[PDB]
Amino acid sequence: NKIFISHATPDDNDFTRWLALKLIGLGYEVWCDILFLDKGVDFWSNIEKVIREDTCKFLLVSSSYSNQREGVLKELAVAAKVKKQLKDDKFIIPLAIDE
Amino acid sequence: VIREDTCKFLLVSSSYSNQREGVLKELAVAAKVKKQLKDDKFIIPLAIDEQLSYDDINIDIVRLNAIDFKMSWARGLKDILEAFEKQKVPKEVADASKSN
Amino acid sequence: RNKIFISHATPDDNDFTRWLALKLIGLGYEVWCDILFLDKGVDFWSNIEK
Amino acid sequence: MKELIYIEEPKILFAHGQKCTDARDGLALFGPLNNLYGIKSGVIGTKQGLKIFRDYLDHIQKPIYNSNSITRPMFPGFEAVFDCKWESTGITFKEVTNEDIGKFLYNSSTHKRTYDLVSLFIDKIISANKNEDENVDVWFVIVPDEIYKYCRPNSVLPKEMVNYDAQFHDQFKARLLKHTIPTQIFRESTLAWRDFKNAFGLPIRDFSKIEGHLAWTISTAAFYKAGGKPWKLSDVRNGVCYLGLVYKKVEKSKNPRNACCAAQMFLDNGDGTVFKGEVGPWYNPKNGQYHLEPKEAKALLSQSLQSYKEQIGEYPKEVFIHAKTRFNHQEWDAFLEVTPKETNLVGVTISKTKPLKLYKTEGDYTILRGNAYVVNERSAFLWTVGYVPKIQTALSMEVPNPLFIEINKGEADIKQVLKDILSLTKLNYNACIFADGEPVTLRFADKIGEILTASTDIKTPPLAFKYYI
DNA sequence: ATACAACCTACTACCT
Ligand SMILES: [Mg+2]
Repeated sequence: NKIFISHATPDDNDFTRWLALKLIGLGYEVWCDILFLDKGVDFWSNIEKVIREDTCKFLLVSSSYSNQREGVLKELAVAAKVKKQLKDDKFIIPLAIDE
Repeated sequence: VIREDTCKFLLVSSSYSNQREGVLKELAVAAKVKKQLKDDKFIIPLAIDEQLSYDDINIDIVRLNAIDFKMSWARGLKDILEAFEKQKVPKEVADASKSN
Repeated sequence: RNKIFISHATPDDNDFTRWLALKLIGLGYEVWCDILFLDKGVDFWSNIEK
Repeated sequence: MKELIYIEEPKILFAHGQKCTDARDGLALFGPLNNLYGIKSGVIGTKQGLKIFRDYLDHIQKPIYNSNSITRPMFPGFEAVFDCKWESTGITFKEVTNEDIGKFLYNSSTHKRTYDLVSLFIDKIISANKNEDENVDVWFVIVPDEIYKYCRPNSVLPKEMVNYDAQFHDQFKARLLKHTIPTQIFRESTLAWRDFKNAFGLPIRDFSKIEGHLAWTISTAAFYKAGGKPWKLSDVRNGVCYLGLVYKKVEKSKNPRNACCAAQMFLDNGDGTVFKGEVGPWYNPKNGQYHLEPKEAKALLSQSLQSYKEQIGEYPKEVFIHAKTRFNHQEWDAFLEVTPKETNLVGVTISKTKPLKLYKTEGDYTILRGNAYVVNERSAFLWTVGYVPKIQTALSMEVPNPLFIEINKGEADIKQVLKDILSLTKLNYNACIFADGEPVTLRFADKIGEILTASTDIKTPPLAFKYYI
């Protein structure tokens, strides 16, 4: 029942923090990599497990920094595979934030 | 040896090796060397297991073009050699005495 | 900009695509096809987009 | 308390001039000597048989594993080993109707039934060979298990369901020798053992742990039948020709006869191993006597020497005649009247009747393979079956039996004879295994004899083994 | 034609 937000980590932090806190205040479970002050040993494996087993929506922060970022693209591919698995057409919802 | 010696990193992709801890550590080190070396085709996954679907490969592999060893090993080896000659992977003269 | 891109269903239109690509290469046209020019161990979607 | 002598395991030769002890491993790493381009297969049988064969052919290409890959090596697929195509797309089908099979299957006489079924298959084989424009390398005959069960010489047909040898396989292969067509006979239960179960709901034949071994054997036999050489001997000497003589009883005629067939092996100038037959089975009119007449012995040795001279250019320096029987004085004198002065004739008797068993004192395993017990300058025991350290298992089942090898006639070194026999045990092309017990010459002479004494109308049979094995 | 010893083949049955 989680909501995964994928973004460029140091560049799109303002909008990601704003949106994550707004969604949390509205009663949603949000999974974002900036909502964890201490990072565990297993990051990428845990990220893939979260995408495959927990999230129900995949919000992508589409900007210029996040267009061709390796981590964002890997999460996008895993989320596309998960969307194919769950037979849900609107699993991935991109957000255009960069002019 | 991964950092200073290898020019290609072949990874046997199977259900057993999909989530193995040591294999994942080697994959992370290989990815680091791949980013350092500016080599787009440093990591080559060889898909050998029919049980492991293409939708279940780990996050570090799901984006790469794999070599299909499921239907035929001879076709897979032909593809491996074709890629190696196409990418100018260093090699010596063929000699079965070393294998023996 | 010399490449010629051929899009197809990868495992179902292989015969016609290979025939047409080899023919077009025969008359000096540069052709890009995923069954003949897509490298192994590469990010194939990013490569196709580029 | 007596002593033993060890004989080193022979090495067979593979592609790129690479030597090995295991045929399967040598095939897996290096590959066959020949370069076949592909195998075009012709399938005969009901539609279910064709489906079974197609499914097995598709299954062959993918790697196949056994329970233990140390004792029994795995099969990496047909093309990965032999570097040639044997696919299901090259299949040519000649359908045999189930109604046609049942028309002849349920008959009072087993001779008539087996003749009718054999003729039903062979008519289609020859018609497709002559009147069809496609090329077929090997013909695969898928036989329903009823045909196998009810066509044996001593098989009885239940009363509720009611020349030439009364055996489907031997009569089938004997009546196809005029057209020189290599044939592989399969049973439907061999390639579809899962679908045939007993009253307890389990398969009659369990290939779950030996699937790769079955694949190895079938693929090696098919590759040999199509004209490929998988391996060859590496240590055999020059100028020596090995002969193997086997006698068989012929019940087709009113008067019993003992037909003697032979197998001949040697080395050509191109370093290739020439291994073939020696046929025109020289008969004996006396029942119970397994000794050749002087005229027939002269003809046999003259034909063998002439073949060797034609293939090489000069008469052999040494001739070894492996036989399960003991040569007598008259036959050996007849043999010596043909050989020149430069040719040394040695007659060796190989038997498996002597009951000597060696039990290891403090283990659950058996005596090592290659061990020998030289009785005297003309007699020894050889343990061709036993524990093989390479596969960590024994070829035998409970306790291996030894070969009592005796130099009956002529002068030769007994250790050299044992080495030659233990090297010959590696040349079985009918199977893909570690070395078997008997020498390949005697075994393949027996295989030739079991077919040449089935049908009488065989004037001049072929020499190649793909028409017999 | 009986007794024996020393060799011979044909035809199945079961294990992996
Ligand atoms: Mg055979």
